[PDB]
Amino acid sequence: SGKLRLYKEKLEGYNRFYSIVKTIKMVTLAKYRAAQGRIRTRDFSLRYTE
Amino acid sequence: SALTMAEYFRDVEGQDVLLFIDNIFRFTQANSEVSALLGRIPAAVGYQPTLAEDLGQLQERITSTTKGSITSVQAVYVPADDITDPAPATTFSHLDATTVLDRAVAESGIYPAVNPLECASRIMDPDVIS
Repeated sequence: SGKLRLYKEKLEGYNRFYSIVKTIKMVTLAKYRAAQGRIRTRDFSLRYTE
Repeated sequence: SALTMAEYFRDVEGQDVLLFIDNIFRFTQANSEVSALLGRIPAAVGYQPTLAEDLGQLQERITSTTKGSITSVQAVYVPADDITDPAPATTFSHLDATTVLDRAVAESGIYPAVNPLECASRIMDPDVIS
């Protein structure tokens, strides 16, 4: 039946959306994991700039 | 009636004939309308229980034999764009080339509104075509 499959298609789209968004999280986490280093090495360059 | 005329041209005249039918679904729809008054319990969706057999007898007559050839082009109506419906589905196994049209394609300005991902052909084999 089309009405039932309308929901199935709608839920099919949400599934791919979750996968793509989860892929986005993987990318950002890698960038954040490598950008976390600055937290260690900051707060000392700008001393006489103050 | 028309199929009988084509059969005569195929057999007696030994000619290659074209047979256009529009719409073959109405043949099924009409039999469903009378099915209720013939004392037959409706099947799923609400078609007659003899949907598959009645269509098969007609379809098998529409074929090319050793005497002649019939190139048949039949238009099938998919009610409410539901290709899971018993009538459209029952007609898929009785064809050599299916052209599935989609409303979304037409709404985008593409004509003919063919969905190539859903169409199929029997001669799509290297042995037959180049």
